[PDB]
Amino acid sequence: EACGYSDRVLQLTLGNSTITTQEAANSVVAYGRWPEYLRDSEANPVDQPTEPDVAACRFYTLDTVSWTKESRGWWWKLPDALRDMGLFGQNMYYHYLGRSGYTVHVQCNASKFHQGALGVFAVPEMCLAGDS
Amino acid sequence: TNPLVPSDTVQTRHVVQHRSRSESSIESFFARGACVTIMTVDNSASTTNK
Repeated sequence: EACGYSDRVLQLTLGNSTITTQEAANSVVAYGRWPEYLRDSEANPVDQPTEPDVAACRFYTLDTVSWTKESRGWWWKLPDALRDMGLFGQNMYYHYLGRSGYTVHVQCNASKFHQGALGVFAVPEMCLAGDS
Repeated sequence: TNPLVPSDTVQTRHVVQHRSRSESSIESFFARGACVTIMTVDNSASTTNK
């Protein structure tokens, strides 16, 4: 844009939280589907749902990990990784049922003299293999 | 029997119900062959005591 808007420079705001980035590579919407609330025609439990809205739909930052030459990779599961995150976690443990979409923002800056490439994958039903 | 539905005693949401009772119609409940007997016959020579 001639007003300066860039594919690389984004701002995301959810609830009381804002993320800025100046070196993005656009952003992905998985399978082209934006998150949505459950529609009446697809509904199943009949009780009134709770929708905590801004109290749970906000950015939670997890513990920072460290990338080195010996790193083989990292994994997390959702909603598990957020089970202890504020009122989202509370709502999760108080109810039998729950559904949620997510904005995932992975952060890793370095310098024009560093190099490396992280593949960041969101996998539906990411069943992992056991040690046995 | 008290004809209640969930919205009578709790807060409910709107749900568009798609389920049906098609398989529990009297016809559907009985629409199966069931074994009622086993008959035994043979093809042996008839002889004076059998």
